[PDB]
Amino acid sequence: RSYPAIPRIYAETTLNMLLKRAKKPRVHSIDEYLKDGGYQALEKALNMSPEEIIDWVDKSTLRGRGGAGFPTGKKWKFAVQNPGPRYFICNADESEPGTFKDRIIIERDPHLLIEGIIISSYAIGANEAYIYIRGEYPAGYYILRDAIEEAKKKGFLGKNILGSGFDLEIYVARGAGAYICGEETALIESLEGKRGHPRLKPPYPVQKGLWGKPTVVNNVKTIANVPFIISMGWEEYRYIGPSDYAGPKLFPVSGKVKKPGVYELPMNTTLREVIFKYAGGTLGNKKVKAVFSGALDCFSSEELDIPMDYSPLGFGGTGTVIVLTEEDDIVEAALKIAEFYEHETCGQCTPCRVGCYEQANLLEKIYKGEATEQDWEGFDFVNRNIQPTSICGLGAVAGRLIRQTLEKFPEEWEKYR
Amino acid sequence: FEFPEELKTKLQEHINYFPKKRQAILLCLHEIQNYYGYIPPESLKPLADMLELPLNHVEGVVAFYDMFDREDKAKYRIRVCVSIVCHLMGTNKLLKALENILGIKPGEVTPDGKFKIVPVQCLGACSEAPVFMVNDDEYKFESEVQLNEILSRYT
Ligand SMILES: Cc1cc2nc3c(=O)[nH]c(=O)nc-3n(C[C@H](O)[C@H](O)[C@H](O)COP(=O)(O)O)c2cc1C
Ligand code: SF4
Ligand code: FES
Ligand SMILES: [Cl-]
Ligand code: NA
Ligand code: NA
Ligand code: NA
Ligand code: NA
Ligand code: NA
Repeated sequence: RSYPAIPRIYAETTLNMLLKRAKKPRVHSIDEYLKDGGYQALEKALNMSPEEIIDWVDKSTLRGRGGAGFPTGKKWKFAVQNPGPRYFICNADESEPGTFKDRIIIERDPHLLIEGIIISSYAIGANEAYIYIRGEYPAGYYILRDAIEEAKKKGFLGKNILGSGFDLEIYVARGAGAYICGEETALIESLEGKRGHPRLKPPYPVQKGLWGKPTVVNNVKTIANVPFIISMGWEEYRYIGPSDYAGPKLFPVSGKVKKPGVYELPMNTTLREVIFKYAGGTLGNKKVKAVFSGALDCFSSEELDIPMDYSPLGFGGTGTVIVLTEEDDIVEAALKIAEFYEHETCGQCTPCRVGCYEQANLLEKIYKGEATEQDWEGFDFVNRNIQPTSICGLGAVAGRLIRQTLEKFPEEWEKYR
Repeated sequence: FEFPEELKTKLQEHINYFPKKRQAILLCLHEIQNYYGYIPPESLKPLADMLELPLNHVEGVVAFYDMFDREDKAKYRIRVCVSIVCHLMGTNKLLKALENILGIKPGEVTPDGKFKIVPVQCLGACSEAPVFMVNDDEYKFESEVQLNEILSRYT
């Protein structure tokens, strides 16, 4: 079974949960999964009522791993309060710069994800589930299709799964190059065969979603926790890591570190610990200048001792850690972030459309040294006016990292003016 | 304009796969580019029909998704990431090696219509930066000698 070639992303874990198998860079098929006790949580769950599963996932304190951190149990409860049919969607668009964690669970432990989807679908009474995977992940698509066929041959999918009365089919859909299709509402739009335009909220997907029906969209990693919760029980799971943010957390570390890769760690872990204790310190032992929290935030070297949690003075985001050392031009890097937002705005909202283009256009001029004084004052203006009238989060944050970079590295910007 | 039957089969298969048939528009478009080495403009009228969809809907979809190309036919698309992480780790070294080897820059096809360099945003492999794909296969760039061996696999 040949799949397309994949770089072997390094992976390390201290909890031995989501990365139990995925820390080795190869496809774990169903036989090997069954030997580690795979699909036994499914069997367990099918002898409990859907309600009981909702309650367990709620009591676990599992929060979403796609960014918002919304309680998964509450989201499921909201959806079941609305009459069916109901749909279950696995968000695998992972297109944010610096994020490569979801792909390793998909390419290495697909049956962990499939097992979670089946349990979760049964909890919300969904008989149709979708995995929406970005189109630049062709290998993960083909691996998922083969794994679904395996689970079906073993009686984990189809009609009347293991004599339970539950029917489930999992459809695998692909993207075609659009970061915005990771926003849950634009994903549903893409799933409907349309352009990936975010819908206005409310309504939220749990009331009106796919074909207007109650729809739960969950991230790959949120779903991958569900088998563990069923297997260990809610009380045991909730004691993992910090109380405020329980469970295994996945940190994608890239840039100027010696051991770039995915790390499974508790969230009480510090930013310095991630870089130095786990990721092998900086490359060449150069001093750290800044950490880019994906394309969302910019932390300086005077903020390395912060908990990697969702707290006041926390790191937040999706815990994405891109390291920049002393020799790296952060206005050259700021331009790179600008250019991301320029290529990814869907265009619906005027300030986002125009502001994302103009931020990148002008910063290029500033970088190349051909910006007039009016180009400078306009850059500043455009940067603080991408947000207005926007109906999704991309507009809200397109100027954010860059604004922090102006506030935290003024000396480096003055060099360009 | 009609598709070869070889190709119509695959498209019917995608269209039967999902519950409603219009959900298969991206898989049909992927399959057409795969087969022709681009999306021919003349291909979109018969696709729209199989999907029971108006032409201008399909036009807006092709235009929205960045993987699809209607300008240039190319056997092997070399997708080169230009986002923050790969920039830091040597996108410019990769593009230079590509220029030395293939004689082309981003957005150009080779004169034999074999390779097109396509600048793309983050490819979700940033730990192995700088990253590039050759159609579905994906790699880290280490050096020009290494790149040259990889490209020599694609005949
Ligand atoms: C522009 C944008 C991109 C997003 N990309 C992703 C993504 O790649 N994956 C993801 O799970 N959530 C992404 N989200 C968040 C989703 O809309 C949604 O909150 C999430 O899929 C819910 O699942 P969760 O409860 O498991 O976190 C994105 C949001 C925005 C505004
Ligand atoms: S804020 Fe930007 S990306 Fe979001 S819907 Fe509006 S135009 Fe599209
Ligand atoms: S920045 Fe190039 S793959 Fe992520
Ligand atoms: Cl959101
Ligand atoms: Na077996
Ligand atoms: Na399948
Ligand atoms: Na994308
Ligand atoms: Na990729
Ligand atoms: Na290497």
